Amino acid sequence: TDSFLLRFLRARDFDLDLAWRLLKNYYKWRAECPEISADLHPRSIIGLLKAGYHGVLRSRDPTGSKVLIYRIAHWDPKVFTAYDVFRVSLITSELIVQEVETQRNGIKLIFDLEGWQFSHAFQITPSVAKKIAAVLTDSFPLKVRGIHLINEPVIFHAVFSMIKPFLTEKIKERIHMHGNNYKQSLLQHFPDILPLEYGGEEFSMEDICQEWTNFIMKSEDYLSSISESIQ
Amino acid sequence: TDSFLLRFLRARDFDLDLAWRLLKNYYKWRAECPEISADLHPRSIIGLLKAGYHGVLRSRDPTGSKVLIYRIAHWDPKVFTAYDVFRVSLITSELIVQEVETQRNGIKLIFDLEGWQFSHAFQITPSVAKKIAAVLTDSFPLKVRGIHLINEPVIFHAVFSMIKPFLTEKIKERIHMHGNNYKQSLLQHFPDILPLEYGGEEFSMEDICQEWTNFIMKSEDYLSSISESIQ
Amino acid sequence: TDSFLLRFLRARDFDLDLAWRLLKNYYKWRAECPEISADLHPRSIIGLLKAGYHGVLRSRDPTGSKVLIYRIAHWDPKVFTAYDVFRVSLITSELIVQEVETQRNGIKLIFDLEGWQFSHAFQITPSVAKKIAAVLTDSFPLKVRGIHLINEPVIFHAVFSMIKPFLTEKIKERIHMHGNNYKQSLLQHFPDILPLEYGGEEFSMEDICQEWTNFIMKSEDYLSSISESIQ
Amino acid sequence: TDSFLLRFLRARDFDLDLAWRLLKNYYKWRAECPEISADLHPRSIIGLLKAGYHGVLRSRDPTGSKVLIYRIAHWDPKVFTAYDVFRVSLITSELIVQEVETQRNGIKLIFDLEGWQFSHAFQITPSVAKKIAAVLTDSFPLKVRGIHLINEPVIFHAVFSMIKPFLTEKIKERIHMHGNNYKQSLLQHFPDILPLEYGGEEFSMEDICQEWTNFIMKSEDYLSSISESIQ
Ligand SMILES: [Cl-]
Ligand SMILES: [Cl-]
Ligand SMILES: [Cl-]
Ligand SMILES: [Cl-]
Ligand SMILES: [Cl-]
Ligand SMILES: [Cl-]
Ligand SMILES: [Cl-]
Ligand SMILES: [Cl-]
Repeated sequence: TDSFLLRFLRARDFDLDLAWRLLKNYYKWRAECPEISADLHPRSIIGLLKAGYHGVLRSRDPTGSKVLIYRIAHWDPKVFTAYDVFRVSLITSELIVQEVETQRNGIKLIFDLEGWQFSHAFQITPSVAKKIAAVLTDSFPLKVRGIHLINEPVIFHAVFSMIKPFLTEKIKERIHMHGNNYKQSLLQHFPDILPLEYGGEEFSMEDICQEWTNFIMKSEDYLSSISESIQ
Repeated sequence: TDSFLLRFLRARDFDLDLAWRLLKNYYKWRAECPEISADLHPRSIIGLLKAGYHGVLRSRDPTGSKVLIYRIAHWDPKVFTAYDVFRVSLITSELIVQEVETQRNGIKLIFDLEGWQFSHAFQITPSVAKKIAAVLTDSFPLKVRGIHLINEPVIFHAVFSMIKPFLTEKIKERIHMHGNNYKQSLLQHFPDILPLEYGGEEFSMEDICQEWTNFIMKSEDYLSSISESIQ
Repeated sequence: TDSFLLRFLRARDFDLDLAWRLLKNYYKWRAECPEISADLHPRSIIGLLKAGYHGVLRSRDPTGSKVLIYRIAHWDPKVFTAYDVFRVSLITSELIVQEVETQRNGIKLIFDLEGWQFSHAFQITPSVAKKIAAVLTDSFPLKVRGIHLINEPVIFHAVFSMIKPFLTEKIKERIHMHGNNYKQSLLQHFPDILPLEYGGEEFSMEDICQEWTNFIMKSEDYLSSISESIQ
Repeated sequence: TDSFLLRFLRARDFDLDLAWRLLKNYYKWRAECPEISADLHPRSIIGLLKAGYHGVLRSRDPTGSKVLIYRIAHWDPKVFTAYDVFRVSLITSELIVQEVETQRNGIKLIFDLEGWQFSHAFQITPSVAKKIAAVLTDSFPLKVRGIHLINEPVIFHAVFSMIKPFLTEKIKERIHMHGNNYKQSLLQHFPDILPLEYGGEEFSMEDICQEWTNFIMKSEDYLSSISESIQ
């Protein structure tokens, strides 16, 4: 059985110095005021999962990366805060990091920003923005190998401009903005695995979201134990 | 009743150091040779108001910013100087800064540059250009949250290139150039509130200009007292 | 009519440098993370007032100081947080600072710590503790001329030890601990003005608390305007 | 299942640097000449346990701290050395550190120094004294939240004066000396949980000692494995 350290080693190519620094930040990144709680039980965000906000593709990309999909239109900012939504990503991340192949080949993100509103942007404070940059760079044992933004409205770059200065050069050149005509370019990066809504052949986003919702609910006891092991 | 200092505090998030520096510049920015007078009575620029050069939307943008509209085609450079036109903005600014919600949520500018001529550019000397940059950055207690240029002719960037080096990074990334196809992108930033000429639903620019002209004329006694309180 | 600056000048013996620094801290002390809101309306803490937690003596001490009394036993930590309780002191402070004689002769505090529990101490985090020290020293335009602790249980000094290192030498030598046998020594500091419960002759704490509760409720519109003038 | 590192992280509020330094000292503190062995089997100190020298309260204090009681009168210095007695505390400590709530809320100590003799003091050499200070400060993953000395004879401070210079400021202000009249003040710190001998209501020290003796004997195999894992 793997140590807790092994996922941090694999995240930094078995460089013990870098893995150690990542481990340090992993334990303190939440503590940055205002803090986000260590609670990882799905009960407070099950509405988000049911709304079809988020899902994970069952198949990997050509490099073996786990592929995550987020749909901002299914996040109601009146009901769920940025911290609720961030907690969903933390829950997903703690689950997929258990896979060794994900530890080795990292992850890729697809953000459908269609329906992004100013109400969404209101949630993204400078404190939240730098927390976003933290988990994307050096505060969580997952290698972000690519970030793909699709259907981005012009009003979004104000939010991105808040996040950008806290991003490393490595992650910045891994961010792709495809616009409303995303299908061809997105298909190039992710052949055979995309859902129907994004140019895929077989599965729909609804099934993908429901499947991941079930997996999260099913893993609620592991999530509770992880929450216990970081406080 | 608010002190005179409160609008400067709100302009700099109640940082007394920064508010103090802003207050210092507010009193000396006009004095930069060649100086612009402290006269704020509308009698010398009523022709500009009647020509429909400028107006303020009655409703705020999604973030609560006051929205100002300028139309360069309605400025006759043969009749009014750059100082006359600048005085119009000063008059408007001293009026809208009285609103606490504007003090908190700042302003956004829409410049219809359709009909911009070389005769307009002739008025924009280096001295005028840096005065423009001064009030936009750190010489007036109003937070410029966005500048939107529409219908910009290619000959305009020479003027913008004069202004740019005196602009901070903050204000530079808040400037948007939409070109002649501005409607969709402008509507994204300003839903429900734009006039008919710019994709809106109800009000026309003429009514908006006339309404603001009336408010300025109505406020002529307050404007005189402000002019007295800065000299 | 006095400026807003005058209360800060009187707080620092008309030293403009010191008054200015106090004014700076007055605007930023709440902002220290985690922040306490600027809300000063009594609606959220009326239960505390009705419980008889706090009251102000109608007569001043021999040096002209306003005298405040707090009773920790009437604070239910299950119902009200430390921030609720702190807000009560802020509300009282913004009201009594309006009196010029209080601006000149400062205030004195009497804390009846009888009934202090660990549940009370649980509310006093390091962040709260340093906020306490801030308003007591150089973040509010009121001169704390004396702090009198009575009926202090032995378990309280742990809390005081949290506050002490953030206290100046001036305020530390103005703190008095009288124990359970407080009457004689307390009477020396405050002749003729104490309530019946603390060795006084005429008024009871209940009447004093009810009288101050009424004054706070009566001043709810001024409190709202103050809250507006600091945000 | 928790790593071995987790108890050190919880001991230093998940500060990886501080937890690492604590882990370093945990492995080397015994090695300080003259060394104390890593033997943790109760067979060599069962006489001490049977003599009623030491026991652990079944209920926690109001802050969730585990409460330990030592009775110096039940230590015969002719039969057991300081190293034997120290080993008893090590055995107890390695057992109670397994509880997560103890890892989070630390421990508190009650030392009944009634019957302290010069024969006891003879055992406390400078080397022993600094070993005492080591485990109390930064050499064992248990947070000492309070040390309560009761019935201390005047001849004891000579011993305490040997220990004091090696103690941090944090632990020094957590040491309480109650004297022979300890009951009221001790009851304040530890309501509802004290034994009959110290003002409690239900349980006697004899039962408490016997209960902890049984738990130690019952845990003899875990104690052997721990001894194996540090050499
Ligand atoms: Cl939270
Ligand atoms: Cl845009
Ligand atoms: Cl002029
Ligand atoms: Cl060109
Ligand atoms: Cl609050
Ligand atoms: Cl005590
Ligand atoms: Cl030995
Ligand atoms: Cl003596």
